[PDB]
Amino acid sequence: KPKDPIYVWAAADVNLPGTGRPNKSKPIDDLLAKGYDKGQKPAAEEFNYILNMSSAWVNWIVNEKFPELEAEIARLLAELENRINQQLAV
Amino acid sequence: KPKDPIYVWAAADVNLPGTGRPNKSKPIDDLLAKGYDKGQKPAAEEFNYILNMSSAWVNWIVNEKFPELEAEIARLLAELENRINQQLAV
Amino acid sequence: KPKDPIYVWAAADVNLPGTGRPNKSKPIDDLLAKGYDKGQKPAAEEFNYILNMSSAWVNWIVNEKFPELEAEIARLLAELENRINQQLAV
Repeated sequence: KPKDPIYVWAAADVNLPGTGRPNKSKPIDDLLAKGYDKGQKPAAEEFNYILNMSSAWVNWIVNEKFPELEAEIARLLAELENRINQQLAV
Repeated sequence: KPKDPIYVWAAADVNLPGTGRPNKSKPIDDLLAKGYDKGQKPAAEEFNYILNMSSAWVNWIVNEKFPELEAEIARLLAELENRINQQLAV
Repeated sequence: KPKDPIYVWAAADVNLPGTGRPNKSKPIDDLLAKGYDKGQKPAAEEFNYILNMSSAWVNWIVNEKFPELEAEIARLLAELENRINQQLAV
């Protein structure tokens, strides 16, 4: 419904001149459980990684899982109807 | 399961008092491809837009897609049963 | 499919080490409808809360809601097939 195609944040993986490191790095699990506090300022890698997570997975849900699922349910119904059709034919 | 309803971030589409410009804007594609670096700094518009997109798509998945998919699933089976039972009665 | 095994951000619910307040808090709807404006100072509370909401709602859908729907589809199809099989056997 929303009028903008889902854009995956930091889709590409590359080195940044500022850091020299990959654009995305996994936050340490301590931070994942805890989060930030006043005074902390995020590192770019963790920010990019989190946004890429939350965008790529929504993209997957919308464009891969569902288009698969409607097709699968339709095919299931069609095959059940077909089987009952051979059963009736006799 | 999550315990609270899913609110949208920056739901409204209005000119901010501080800026006088729309509260949301698409980040430039180049920035999406790589994300922020050490020196680069976030703008308010992009920051709001990312979260708004995430929350809106989460709404569209949860409160819209599954209910209508379930309704379609029920309807398909009902129509198939009706079609079969017509012939069976015949 | 995404390679990331999604994780819940700020999954732990405890007061901040440097501040007695909780690590998460729902932003006032006033801000939710508008979004951060120029010169505002984001607080870790709201960022953590929104990330928690997004991550939890993503993983719930990914890991629970889809298997449930698939199981329901399978059971419905099996039972529907069985009904007509029995009736045609009669």
